[PDB]
Amino acid sequence: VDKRREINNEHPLLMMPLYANGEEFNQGKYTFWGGDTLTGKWENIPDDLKPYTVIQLHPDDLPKRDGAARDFYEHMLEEAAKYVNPKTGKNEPIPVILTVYTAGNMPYYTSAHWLSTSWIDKMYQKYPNLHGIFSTANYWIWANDIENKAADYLKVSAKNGGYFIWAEQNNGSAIEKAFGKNGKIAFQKSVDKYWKNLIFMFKNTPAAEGNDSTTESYMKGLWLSNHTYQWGGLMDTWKWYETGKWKLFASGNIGKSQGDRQWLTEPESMLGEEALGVYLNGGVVYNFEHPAYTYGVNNKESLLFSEVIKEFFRYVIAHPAPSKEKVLEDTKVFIHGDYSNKGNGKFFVNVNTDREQTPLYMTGRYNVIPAIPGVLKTDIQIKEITSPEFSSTQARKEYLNKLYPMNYEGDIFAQKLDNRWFVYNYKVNENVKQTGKLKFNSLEMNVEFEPHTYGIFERISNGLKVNLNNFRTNKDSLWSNAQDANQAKKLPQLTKKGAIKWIEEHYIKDTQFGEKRVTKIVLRGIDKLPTIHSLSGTNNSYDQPSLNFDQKNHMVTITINSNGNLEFELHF
Ligand SMILES: CC(=O)N[C@@H]1[C@@H](O[C@@H]2O[C@@H](C)[C@@H](O)[C@@H](O)[C@@H]2O)[C@H](O[C@@H]2O[C@H](CO)[C@H](O)[C@H](O[C@H]3O[C@H](CO)[C@H](O)[C@H](O)[C@H]3NC(C)=O)[C@H]2O[C@@H]2O[C@@H](C)[C@@H](O)[C@@H](O)[C@@H]2O)[C@@H](CO)O[C@H]1O
Repeated sequence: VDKRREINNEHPLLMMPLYANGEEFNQGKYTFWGGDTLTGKWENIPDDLKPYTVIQLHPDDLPKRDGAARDFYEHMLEEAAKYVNPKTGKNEPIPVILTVYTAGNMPYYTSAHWLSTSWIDKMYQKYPNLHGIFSTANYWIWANDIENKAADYLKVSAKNGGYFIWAEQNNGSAIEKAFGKNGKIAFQKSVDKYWKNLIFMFKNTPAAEGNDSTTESYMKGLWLSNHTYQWGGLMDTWKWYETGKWKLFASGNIGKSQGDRQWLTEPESMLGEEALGVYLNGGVVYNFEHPAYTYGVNNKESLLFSEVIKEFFRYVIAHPAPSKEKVLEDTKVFIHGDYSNKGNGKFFVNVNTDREQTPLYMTGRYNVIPAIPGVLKTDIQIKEITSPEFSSTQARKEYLNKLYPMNYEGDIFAQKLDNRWFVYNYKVNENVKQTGKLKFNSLEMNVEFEPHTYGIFERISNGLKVNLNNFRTNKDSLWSNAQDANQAKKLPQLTKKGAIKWIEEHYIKDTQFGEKRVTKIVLRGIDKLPTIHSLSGTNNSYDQPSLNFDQKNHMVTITINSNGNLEFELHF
């Protein structure tokens, strides 16, 4: 019964995936795609982050036959268990999560098919450093006994004080079915008993189907109604492939034709905009794909990891996400029903998202409206999804607008928590600047942001603390030689091996950094020229900010030219 680790707002969790190389396994070698090693990867994790990071082993393309995944996993669990801090000579077992269920555990899709619950129990009993087990990405192959197996995984985890972590997306009603929509109620009953050992996450890979907002809505509602211990999200740069995009801002769709160029192209900073929707809504668990771009290769951090993910995750440790109690206080509307019966992701389009195919929000006015599926009992206005208020886009806004007041101006995403305004430009692949006006009591702040830019503005006793991130390297080189979508589509494949090699040779080193680009901050109601203090950020990525003080108009324009992360205080 005693939990093997804490997972909550004060103890968030960053999953650190390591994918087995099946080809090398057949040759009797135990290696991961991308050249990370279990020991090397752990060692390279910053020490301040080690208490909040867990290695997630994934069986990837291990042989699809009995014994392959057990063999590889036992080998790795041994390595984790016997690790010695280099250093202090102490045996310090590396915490691990095993991926045990994926692709419906179909024998034609995954070696994970041949990991029995009996075997998992044995592993939990042998390895105290095994902290949880992971199911991921079954929406597209919703196997006959998936709910029965999920109940078994939750129970075996609870039996051992571990966590069952499930990353899933509401495609084909997956989240609704999980809890009993179609009559498979084993997991519903398991959760009644064992929800304290459950973590539920979204998995935003299938971006063409547009279920980001409804899945995240459920994740948050399930948490608030005690149907999961904590929640979070797996954010996946493959969304760029799923939606058929190519060169940044280029016109034309290439569909699903250049996978390995496409998962490299999502702007680095956009992952932080996605991760804000988790943080701002009380979520505390984070995971990413494709691992080579989002984390790195060869036991080294990629620039996406170092400049965006690591900074962001350090931020949510230093400033714990809002507690359940606080999210629950702030919630004005809680939806009960199946989004699959109301157009799915379309439910929120032109309410708080700008389109079907996006992982971002266009306003923070309602934050994320929480919901649970209609199969669950209840158990703040709790509203049936079939209410007249939800019948249309306009009904939704009118009803919501009475309970959630407008608290900023401008066509841009912004949400406030205590003394802090969180802002981002919500454009995905369109080069449009956005502006907003935010207030901290009597201090008025305007911002102008280009796409793929987020900021956190905190009112402090003597001024304003600013953290900015617009890190976005230039990916055009991947799309060289293609003057349009037709030509792009016909490029020679980068391939998986080729994309790992591109990261090694052109991203880890010889990086094509993006151009510096302008952010404006305008303060109004100001007496004196403010001064800048504690200025730091990504090495070689910013000019000294320029200020223009208009004394008569009690305003100052701050102009920033940068491409990276940045922080400073303004005193006034
Ligand atoms: C019909 C079909 O082939 N299935 C698609 C899924 O993935 C494939 O099938 C499973 C069984 C695996 O064999 C996987 O390797 C296949 O690609 C899709 O799931 C993810 O989809 C993206 C595309 O959006 C990728 O295929 C991704 O896998 C690739 O990247 C990961 C790292 O991010 C690994 O490097 C994989 O080896 C690589 N695959 C290939 C062929 O290069 C898929 O993610 C993987 O598989 C899923 C099921 C899950 O286990 C993840 O944790 C894992 O990373 C799905 C997308 O909606 O579409 C299916 O049609």
